[PDB]
Amino acid sequence: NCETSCVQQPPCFPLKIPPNDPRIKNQADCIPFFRSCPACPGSNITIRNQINALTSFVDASMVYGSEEPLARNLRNMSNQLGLLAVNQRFQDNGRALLPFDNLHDDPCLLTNRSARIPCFLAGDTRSSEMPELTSMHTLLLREHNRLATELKSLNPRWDGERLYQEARKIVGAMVQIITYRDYLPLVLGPTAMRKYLPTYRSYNDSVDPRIANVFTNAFRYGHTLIQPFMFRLDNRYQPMEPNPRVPLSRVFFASWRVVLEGGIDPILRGLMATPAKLNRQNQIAVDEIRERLFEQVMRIGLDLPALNMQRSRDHGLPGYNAWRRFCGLPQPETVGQLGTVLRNLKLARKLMEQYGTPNNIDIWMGGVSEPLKRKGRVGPLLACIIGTQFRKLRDGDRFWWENEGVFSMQQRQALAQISLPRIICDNTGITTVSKNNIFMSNSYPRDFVNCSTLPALNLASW
Amino acid sequence: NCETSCVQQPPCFPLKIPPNDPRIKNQADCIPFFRSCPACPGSNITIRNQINALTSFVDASMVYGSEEPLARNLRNMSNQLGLLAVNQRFQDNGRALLPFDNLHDDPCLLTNRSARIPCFLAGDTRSSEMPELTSMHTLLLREHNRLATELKSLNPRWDGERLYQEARKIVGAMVQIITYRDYLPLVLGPTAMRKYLPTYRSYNDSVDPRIANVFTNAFRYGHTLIQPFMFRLDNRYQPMEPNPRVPLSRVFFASWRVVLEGGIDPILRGLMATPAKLNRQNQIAVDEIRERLFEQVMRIGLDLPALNMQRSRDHGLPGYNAWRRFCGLPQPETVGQLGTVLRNLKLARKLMEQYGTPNNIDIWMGGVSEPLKRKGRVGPLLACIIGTQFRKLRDGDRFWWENEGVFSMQQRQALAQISLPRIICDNTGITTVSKNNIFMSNSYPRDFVNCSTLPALNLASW
Amino acid sequence: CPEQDKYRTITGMCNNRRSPTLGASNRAFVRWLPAEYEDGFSLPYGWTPGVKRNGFPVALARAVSNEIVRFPTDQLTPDQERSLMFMQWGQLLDHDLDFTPEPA
Amino acid sequence: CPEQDKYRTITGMCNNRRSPTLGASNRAFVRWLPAEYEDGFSLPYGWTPGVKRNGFPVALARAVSNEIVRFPTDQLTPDQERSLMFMQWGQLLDHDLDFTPEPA
Ligand code: HEM
Ligand code: HEM
Ligand SMILES: *[C@@H]1O[C@H](CO)[C@@H](O[C@@H]2O[C@H](CO)[C@@H](O)[C@H](O)[C@H]2NC(C)=O)[C@H](O)[C@H]1NC(C)=O
Ligand SMILES: *[C@@H]1O[C@H](CO)[C@@H](O[C@@H]2O[C@H](CO)[C@@H](O)[C@H](O)[C@H]2NC(C)=O)[C@H](O)[C@H]1NC(C)=O
Ligand SMILES: *[C@@H]1O[C@H](CO)[C@@H](O[C@@H]2O[C@H](CO)[C@@H](O)[C@H](O)[C@H]2NC(C)=O)[C@H](O)[C@H]1NC(C)=O
Ligand SMILES: *[C@@H]1O[C@H](CO)[C@@H](O[C@@H]2O[C@H](CO)[C@@H](O)[C@H](O)[C@H]2NC(C)=O)[C@H](O)[C@H]1NC(C)=O
Ligand SMILES: *[C@@H]1O[C@H](CO)[C@@H](O[C@@H]2O[C@H](CO)[C@@H](O)[C@H](O)[C@H]2NC(C)=O)[C@H](O)[C@H]1NC(C)=O
Ligand SMILES: *[C@H]1O[C@H](CO)[C@@H](O[C@@H]2O[C@H](CO)[C@@H](O)[C@H](O)[C@H]2NC(C)=O)[C@H](O)[C@H]1NC(C)=O
Ligand SMILES: [Ca+2]
Ligand SMILES: [Ca+2]
Repeated sequence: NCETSCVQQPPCFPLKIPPNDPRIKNQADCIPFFRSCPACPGSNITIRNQINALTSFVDASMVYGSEEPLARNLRNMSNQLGLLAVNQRFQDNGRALLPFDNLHDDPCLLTNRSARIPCFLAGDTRSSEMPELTSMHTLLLREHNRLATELKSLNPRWDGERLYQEARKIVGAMVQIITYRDYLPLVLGPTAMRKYLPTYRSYNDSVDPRIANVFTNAFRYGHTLIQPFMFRLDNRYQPMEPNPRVPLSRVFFASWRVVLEGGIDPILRGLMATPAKLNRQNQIAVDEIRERLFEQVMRIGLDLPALNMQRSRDHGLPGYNAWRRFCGLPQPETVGQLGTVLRNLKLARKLMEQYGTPNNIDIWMGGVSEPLKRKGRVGPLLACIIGTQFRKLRDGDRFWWENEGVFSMQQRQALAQISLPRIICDNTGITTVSKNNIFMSNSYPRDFVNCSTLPALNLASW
Repeated sequence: NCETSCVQQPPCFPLKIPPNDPRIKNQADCIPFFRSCPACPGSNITIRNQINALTSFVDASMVYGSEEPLARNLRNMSNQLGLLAVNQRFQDNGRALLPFDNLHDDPCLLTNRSARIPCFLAGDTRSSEMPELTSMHTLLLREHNRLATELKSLNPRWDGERLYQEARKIVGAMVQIITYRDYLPLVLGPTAMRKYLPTYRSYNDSVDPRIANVFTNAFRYGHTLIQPFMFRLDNRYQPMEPNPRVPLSRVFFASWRVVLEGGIDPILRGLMATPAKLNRQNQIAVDEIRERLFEQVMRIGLDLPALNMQRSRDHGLPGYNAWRRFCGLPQPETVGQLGTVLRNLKLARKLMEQYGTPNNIDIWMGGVSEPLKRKGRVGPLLACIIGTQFRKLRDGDRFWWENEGVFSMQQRQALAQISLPRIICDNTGITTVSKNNIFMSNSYPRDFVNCSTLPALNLASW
Repeated sequence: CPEQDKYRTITGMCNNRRSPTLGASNRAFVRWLPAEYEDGFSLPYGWTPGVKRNGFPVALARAVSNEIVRFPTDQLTPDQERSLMFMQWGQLLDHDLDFTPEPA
Repeated sequence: CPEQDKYRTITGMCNNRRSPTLGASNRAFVRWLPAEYEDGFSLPYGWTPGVKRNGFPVALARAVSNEIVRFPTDQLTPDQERSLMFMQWGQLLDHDLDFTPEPA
């Protein structure tokens, strides 16, 4: 049991501990870590590789599913209405809520032992990690219910699947089109953007749309953005005093909070009007996840950063230089070469105490610790690395919204003017969303707007 | 069993015949095919890849071996004399022959029920294919027992492993140096070479030294170089008389031919005096190997170029427009475009009916049918495809003689004086040899020189 | 793969026509650089003790977090130009793209 | 992986001090372009019938060998610029780089 033993054997590969750990005061203790399932059971002559359970393509997998069984498991088929399945036992206020996974080991049952809330049932196996992730799966869920209900108004004679599939496309676009129009530019960087992501042109039959085993690590650059609290705001956009700011340690897996604690908006309203923590070389990851990752549920509490560094190892990714090399980027050989590259005489200095040579830094550290891109939120390595994967994901993909055969010229026009705030206004119960680039806006009075000064989708062409 | 059987069933993947075969006149027959062994038996997510038993390095594996039970078994371990084990009892003219293999299904024995000449044991499992191929293995077997010797003359206290190991180096070195200098540039072009083999700055720990699945098929371009018979000449270089030209068919797996019919010399040379075959779109490959491949040892004789395309489907390689694209070259998507490319309306209209789309033609096909490159003998596909693999074995091999820590400067100096002709001089009974760039001089009044007009080594420098 | 598609497949299968398997479900990860294990084939560096990566010992994960990452949770700097939904699209997006199974 | 090799390995286990397995013996092939199978992961393109490669019926290999390969052995053409030793180093070379097994 690698959630309970500390023996370095089989399935396990445990995080042992330094004798001078703030938290863990026993050298015989660890942090519970299993190993990523191989692509070929039975090492012989094939180098081990891990597997991707989900789909590369930017499909709205997290909504719909990844495999046949679960997909059909997530729908109302006691109808031809073409809808997603939703909770028959609890309501938002009137709005839907996700169904409940049926697990023999429910962990969201562990937050509150005095409330029956198992965890939501979604496209993804981890919709409950955080109550806000869930708020999103609950929002996009609403749109393929909203849209199918509306698509039934225009094309009445449409079947049940047609009504659902077609709805699917409308959402896969909502996600794709934001990621690419309102997310990359910003994680990305005005400069890196014109390189990793030039403008669309056609579809490359020959573009590995597959997601690379590194991005699996390089995309975790995000952990550095988390805030140690879960913020709920009313709809005077003020501290929602059931209780407005809760430590992130006592929310992990807590659906109860979502269902009994006030609904999905008070959350959505915090994601929008409270700043995102910013990464600095002095402030990498906050403790609520460095020492309190899942405890209200697990044995001892985990160290994300640390958990990131070991998969590093379990998924035989090479280090911070192969990568650097791998991206026409110079490769620091020395503390000075480093101090210079990083623009840090300290960090570089510190990284070298840990690692002998940069040749050996686990990606995540070198990645989250290089200086931020000009107007970005990522450095060149990640930058390069991260954009080099969203590029293929675009040209690779046969069902890219902008590909010739998918969405007619009008549909396209239409699609082009959707926005995430409008999605948020359409299916939530809030009235003043954020103005453009919610990824960017975040102050109340101002760097926001009302929900009418907002366009609308037009299904007139569908 | 796939030799005696035609079902489409597992180990097998047979070659159905067509309506109007020349050799094979019955639509219920097939030339046999055992498919290639997977890297993961019992996989359902792994994309099928095949194994490579050998070493990609230009180590001299075919002489030394690539597995270490084998290997130990080729050295003679009685003395401390570092030495390749020789034929216990059946020798040349007092010059070594290869050992004998111990095999449960010795094909080379099926050639002359009467004589006992089994397959020769050595580096590669298939050195008995052509008596003209075994002969080289002998020659390399030789320089090894020889260098070892003379080194024993320049350094005594030097043990066995060391006298052999040093000798082994000297060899893989000869084969490297001679393949990068006097063979490749004639089998690739001048240019290709300037686009593929730039000079050797140094070794790159980040170059992928392994063998590409495709090269596997691209290297068989040479199948078009082969000549209908086996020529063996007398010390005067004319028509040699046990019997001059033996058709390539009574030679497959013909060890007796070497032992009994008349030395390694008569072939080793005459190999040296006979113009290689020349490829052209009206003489792709021939019947001696189209319709007689291994037939005195098999049930029906394979069709070479056919196992080739079929071996290609096996590997699961992409067609001719992918690689056309992988290399930076144009991708004709029309018969019209096709002639433009292989300057041959006639074959384009041909290829196009075989295959519908130029995009589905087998690399072999596409490969071999491209016009030869100027001064070379490979298409722009194959030049690219052969030029790049070679570029990497060199740059991704820490044991390439030119690396700066393998052999000393000093060592290297005479080391670049080694020429095959001398190799085939010191080790054989032959006097008069063909001049520098053995590969490029068929002619014989002169197109040859004597054995004094050729330098030697300087183990001195050892 | 069909002879012709309005909608995507769920397991993401015939997307690409030459390699039906590309960017699909319960399929292997791609490799942009050869793997770097201790064995050479299948054992995480940071596995045997006494094993070194390139010439140096291998750090400990709980070890470097302790050093490079631990920061006084109250010195937090709020990124004034980005909003918390920016991080959420991050998690959600990631979840659309990858997942790597353990063996419960 | 050892320190100061004066000589090579044999199986090639450690040329790449970083990916030791690399270039080695009895490890699998590399693929510079995805694999194209008829199911997408393991069935020869010409395996099941009526299965088209990419809108076209997979042509028989005996037949391609016949229609474009065939020739009147009598019209051979001596490569006057190169000798066999050239076609015989091809092998000595192949024979040192690759080899893929079948099962008896
Ligand atoms: C906020 C933006 C985030 C991004 C972009 C992100 C990204 C990633 C990615 C890509 C993975 C590996 C994916 C896989 O193969 O399974 C990962 C792992 C993980 N994340 Fe997140 N993550 C974020 C937030 C969080 C949060 C909020 C938590 C904690 C509440 C967290 C907990 C974890 C855990 C437990 C793992 C597994 C660690 C391991 O096995 O190595 N993540 N995340
Ligand atoms: C002369 C230069 C030659 C070159 C460069 C060459 C190259 C190739 C290559 C690369 C392969 C596959 C390698 C492997 O997977 O192990 C192959 C297969 C084969 N070759 Fe050649 N070869 C040559 C000569 C010959 C000759 C002269 C013969 C017969 C006289 C021959 C008979 C075969 C056979 C029977 C196969 C197996 C067919 C299959 O299933 O793929 N080769 N050779
Ligand atoms: C399937 O769809 C139905 C209809 O939208 C869902 O809700 C019920 O629908 C019927 C008829 O349309 C109404 O009379 C009921 O009042 C509806 N629900 C309730 C609680 O009153 C139904 O819930 C859907 N299936 C799932 C699993 O949610
Ligand atoms: C060693 O070879 C590698 C590959 O041939 C070179 O690495 C590539 O460099 C380009 C820049 O032109 C990068 O965009 C690629 O991502 C790199 N790939 C890899 C695998 O490294 C490398 O530059 C060469 N090293 C030297 C010192 O010349
Ligand atoms: C091992 O080396 C010996 C030494 O050359 C090989 O042949 C013997 O050589 C000695 C010279 O010291 C002769 O006096 C013997 O007569 C040779 N052997 C025979 C059978 O006469 C020996 O052949 C080598 N081992 C193998 C397996 O070839
Ligand atoms: C089969 O192999 C044998 C092996 O010696 C060849 O041997 C010939 O045998 C005859 C009679 O037994 C001798 O008169 C010849 O002198 C041998 N050959 C030579 C060059 O001397 C034999 O020719 C081969 N072919 C057949 C069809 O048996
Ligand atoms: C589709 O993408 C591939 C890869 O991004 C492009 O092909 C590459 O072109 C370079 C330039 O000569 C070659 O060196 C690479 O080897 C190619 N890769 C492959 C996989 O072939 C291709 O040009 C793109 N096609 C189009 C029409 O944009
Ligand atoms: C788990 O859920 C129960 C029920 O929602 C929580 O207790 C509730 O507390 C609120 C606020 O103080 C009261 O309005 C409810 O009436 C309480 N429930 C009951 C059954 O009386 C409980 O606090 C939650 N767990 C924790 C640790 O707070
Ligand atoms: Ca997906
Ligand atoms: Ca070799």
